[PDB]
Amino acid sequence: ATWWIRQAITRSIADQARTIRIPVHMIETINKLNRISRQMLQEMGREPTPEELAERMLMPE
Amino acid sequence: GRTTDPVRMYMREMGTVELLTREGEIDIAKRI
Amino acid sequence: VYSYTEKKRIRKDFGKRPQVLDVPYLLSIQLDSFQKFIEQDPEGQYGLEAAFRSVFPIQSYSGNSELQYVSYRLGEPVFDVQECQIRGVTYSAPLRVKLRLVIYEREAPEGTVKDIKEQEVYMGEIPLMTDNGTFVINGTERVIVSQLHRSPGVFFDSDKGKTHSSGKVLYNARIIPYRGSWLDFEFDPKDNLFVRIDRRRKLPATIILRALNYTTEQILDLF
Amino acid sequence: ETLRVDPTNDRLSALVEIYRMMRPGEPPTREAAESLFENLFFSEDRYDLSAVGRMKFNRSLLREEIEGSGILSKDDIIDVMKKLIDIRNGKGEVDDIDHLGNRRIRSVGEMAENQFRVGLVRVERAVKERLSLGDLDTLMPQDMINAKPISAAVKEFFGSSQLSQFMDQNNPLSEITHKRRISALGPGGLTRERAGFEVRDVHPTHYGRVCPIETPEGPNIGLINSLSVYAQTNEYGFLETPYRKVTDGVVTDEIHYLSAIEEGNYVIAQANSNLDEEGHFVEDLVTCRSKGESSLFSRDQVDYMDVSTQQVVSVGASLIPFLEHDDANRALMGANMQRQAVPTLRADKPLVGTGMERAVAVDSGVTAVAKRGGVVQYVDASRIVIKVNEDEMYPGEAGIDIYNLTKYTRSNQNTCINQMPCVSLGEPVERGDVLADGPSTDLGELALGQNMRVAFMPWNGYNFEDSILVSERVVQEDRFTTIHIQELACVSRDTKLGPEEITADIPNVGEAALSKLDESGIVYIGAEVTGGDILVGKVTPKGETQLTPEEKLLRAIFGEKASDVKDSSLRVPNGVSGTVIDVQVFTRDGVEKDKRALEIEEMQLKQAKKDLSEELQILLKHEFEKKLEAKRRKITQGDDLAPGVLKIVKVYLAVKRRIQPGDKMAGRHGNKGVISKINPIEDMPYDENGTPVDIVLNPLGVPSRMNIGQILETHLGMAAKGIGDKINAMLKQQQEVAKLREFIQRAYDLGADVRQKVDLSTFSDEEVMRLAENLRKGMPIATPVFDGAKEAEIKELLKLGDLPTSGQIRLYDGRTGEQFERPVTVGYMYMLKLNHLVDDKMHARSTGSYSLVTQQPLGGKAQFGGQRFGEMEVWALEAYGAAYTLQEMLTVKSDDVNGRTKMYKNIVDGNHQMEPGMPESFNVLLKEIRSLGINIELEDE
Repeated sequence: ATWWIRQAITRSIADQARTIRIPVHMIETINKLNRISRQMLQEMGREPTPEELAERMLMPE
Repeated sequence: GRTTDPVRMYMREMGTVELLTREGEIDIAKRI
Repeated sequence: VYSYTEKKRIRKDFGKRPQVLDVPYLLSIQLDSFQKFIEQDPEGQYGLEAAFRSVFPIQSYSGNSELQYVSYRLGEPVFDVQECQIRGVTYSAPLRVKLRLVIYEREAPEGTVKDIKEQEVYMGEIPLMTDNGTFVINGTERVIVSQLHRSPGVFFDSDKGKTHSSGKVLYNARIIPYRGSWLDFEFDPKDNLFVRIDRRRKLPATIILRALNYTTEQILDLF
Repeated sequence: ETLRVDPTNDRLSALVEIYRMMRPGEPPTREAAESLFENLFFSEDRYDLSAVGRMKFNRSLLREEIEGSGILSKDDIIDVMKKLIDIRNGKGEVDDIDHLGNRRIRSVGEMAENQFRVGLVRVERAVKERLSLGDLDTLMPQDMINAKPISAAVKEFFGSSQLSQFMDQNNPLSEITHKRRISALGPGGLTRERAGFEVRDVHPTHYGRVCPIETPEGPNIGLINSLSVYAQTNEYGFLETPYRKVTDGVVTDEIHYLSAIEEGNYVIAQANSNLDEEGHFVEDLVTCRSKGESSLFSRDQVDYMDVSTQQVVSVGASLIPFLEHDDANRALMGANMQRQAVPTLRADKPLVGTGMERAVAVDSGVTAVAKRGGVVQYVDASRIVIKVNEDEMYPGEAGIDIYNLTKYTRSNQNTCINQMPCVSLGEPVERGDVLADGPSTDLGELALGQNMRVAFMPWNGYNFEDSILVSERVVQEDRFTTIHIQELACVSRDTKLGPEEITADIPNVGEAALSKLDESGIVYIGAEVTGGDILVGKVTPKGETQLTPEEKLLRAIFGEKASDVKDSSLRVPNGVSGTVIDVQVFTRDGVEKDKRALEIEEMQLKQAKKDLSEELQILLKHEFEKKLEAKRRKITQGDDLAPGVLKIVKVYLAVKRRIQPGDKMAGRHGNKGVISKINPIEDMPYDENGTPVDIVLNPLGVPSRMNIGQILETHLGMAAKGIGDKINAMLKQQQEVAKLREFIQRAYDLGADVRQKVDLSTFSDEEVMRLAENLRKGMPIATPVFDGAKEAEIKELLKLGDLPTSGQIRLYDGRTGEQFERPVTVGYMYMLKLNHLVDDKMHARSTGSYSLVTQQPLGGKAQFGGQRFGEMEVWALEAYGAAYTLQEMLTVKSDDVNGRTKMYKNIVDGNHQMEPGMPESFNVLLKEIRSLGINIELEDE
């Protein structure tokens, strides 16, 4: 039941938590970017630049 | 006393039922 | 004796009372406070050391895995004050904290530890304070004004008879802590002692005593 | 009786009762109630009296232990109850909440520490949650701690909080008085809406700790008090002020800082108490203050004496000469105003000061004070180099100190910050000496304004209520002229239709408009621009214009093409006319730098190399090359801009506002005034020597508001300028060193026993010449706040010069040359130009942008909006018979969407008539009530 409850809660957050709704795939991308930026913040010291995330992540920049 | 907080009312209405006993869920699934 | 910049143009001075204490450094109030906050002392009295010692020793509830604080340091600011003003940035210094994650062996109440992982971790940037008691936050020079607030403690502030007819004075007490909820004791015109918790209904005063594991006999013994 | 009324009988019953009170509706239970109660006061995590809290708690209960625990205890609560009962019946005094012994001081460090602790606890929650599942080698103490919460807390406190405000930077005095400001507002204090009068009122404990007169008049009066001159802060946070210990009868020189609660225990003498050169009071009975009140006491009864006569006022109020002669209201106004004086083109000096100017100027970091004594090796308008004396030289160093003066840069109030060297080549300077004068400073003396020859007389109603008449000579000399550097930013974002460009090719504008811009579309440096000229040429893509008919026809007729880019170039604001003194270009990393950006970048690099190279030449090489590469990287690294913005261009305009009617001028004694007329020189009143008066002030403004300080200052300034004129005359003819020395020495003695001693015998002939050259403009005079110059001394100084002792001369009307009867009072008064320039306040609007939800004009002068015709103005119109005026005011001029376009058209063809219609705001109200379950409609449609 935990799997399903977490799924429902997080999908609801993704679907009706913003005035300008954004899709689930884009919310996943944003969350991944946030998690990786947070990790690089401590692994680097000040901040990751958008180009710097093109390496940790695999997106065209 | 009395309250207007909906979450408090939900916690009151739901906390009445005992949580569960092991092999209780299996029996309930059997009934289903 | 006259300093050269004063020998150029001496201001004729009336006034007869000799100066015994010269005017102190006028910005001491801000510089001393921020110096205490930022500089680390080998005690928990002031600043980031005080905060870390107050909160940082971590215990994992029912896990007995601990994370503890060793020390901290302030990294060199990335940008200078003028550079921050030009580009527009907070003149801040990275805060590097030396942490140690200690893992306790299961069933080791004596304190036997499995391993210790001592690592230094970045915890945000705290804005620094220019030489003249100013902070630049987004390229704009900001000043934090000192606040004058009621001191923590106990105060007895009986009203002036403005509540009930006949101008009867109603006496009350109030415990104001730095952190936590308020504890107020007040009287009613019927001459009874009541406790009030902050933003809460009135209750008879003896309720708190009973909550403190006190019986009626010993309550009357005290009072 | 409380037990009688107590419904509870047992501990558990009381626990559940307090649980019901705290959390109604939640069914109480044993464990929950017990945990809540224990956590309320007796758990260190959620309750703590700071060391100051414990100290005050124990003191209030007369305990003898100054330390303790931060959490309550049964003994503490029962003792509080016992003392409450005692004060109810026995001997007990209600604690005075406004007592400064009961009010603490929170500074920046403490608040920052509290906010950092809040961040620490709210990341501690997360770290514990993650530790809920312990792991061995899959985790490090770098993944369990997140910097975002702590950074957010600290940034929220420092940037956006009530207790962190933009620095008032239009003055050294304003800066310093803002830094040492005590506020009762903010998170954890009162609110201006419901503060109450009792807290706002001044208290007998404010003596020597908080200024009684420096406070903003308005919604928050008595809540923004300012720290006194000598006031300090205890370890706990209670304001303490110095006092000089008094033995049996001798006023010792040792200083003790006494807190508010400690003051009452002793009786303290006044600063204005005479001493017979040996510490003994001349008068057996002296005036003191024991507990709030003051009275007379025997000589052998006092324990302390005021350190100085200045310690009751703040820094701002201590700069007002003859303050003791001014009514408290006018002194308050004068302080609040002189906080706002704008730095002028040439800061002259206060001809009549209080001796505090040096301290204010030096303490505020506006001047460059030599860190070490030595000989000035090289002076330049932009830098100073000091050859440190060998005595102060450290062994392993080169004794060279370089001070880099701050040239013309913008302040927070768009004023000019500019430092000028005040020393010459090869001059000796000792540690603590002022090298460069900052804005509104003269040789280390605070100089907020100018000293002007004023005369007190009506002069034809041109100074009627508070207006001021100014001579053209004031304008000609440009002595109230100010510089007003300001920023203008043009940002090119990335729009959906395409990126914006900063090309110089702008449609619908001729060659002349684009003459000032270079090939890259950005204005040159030094160009003299005017309101409407283009600074940065920017164009935004556009399309699908959907051209109307009878315009497509025009385009076809004249064969022109509709441009796909609309002009959005940054133009100088209307009215503003200045010179572009600096241009900065910030380019996003990925974007390609334009020609101008590269040209600026190269100039910065060469400047950086020159500065570093000059550093090494004057004076190590390893750090030079290491620093150069670091600086080179920073210059070309690429800027971190907001998302979407491609490139930011900032242009700095340097305006020069001279003077004009409507500009507010004010003295130091609360005497406001708005310039009304600028007179030709020949029209001003003049004396027997033909010297006109620079300003004419109404005398009727003095008696009503009891500020005689301005009159006394005028007399003293006249005397000072008399001495200065004598010195100037004796210099114009090369009299001698001896004559100048004798006269100057006589000037510094001046009768009454003044603590200052000046012996010109120790001054070299060259030094005396410099001194006299610096006095030919007038002899500066210091008049301490409450120990100022007595009127007899003013008369004596007037007599030193050949001026009349009455302080009044006979003037002649320049218009007619006929002597004014009743000789008038002329003298030199220190006038300031407050930052309320009429240029910044004039505003007019015919039509413009309209608000979004309510189709109404916008705010004031920033959105080019119209004035608010408030409810009271509507009442005023109703009281008149003006129905049509009112209707057009609230229907056509403001809100009727169809109405105002028709009114504009009708006016255009000279047909002054209106079709009122229905205001749009009423339609919004109807749709909003109908958005409830209410059916509101218009009958008989």
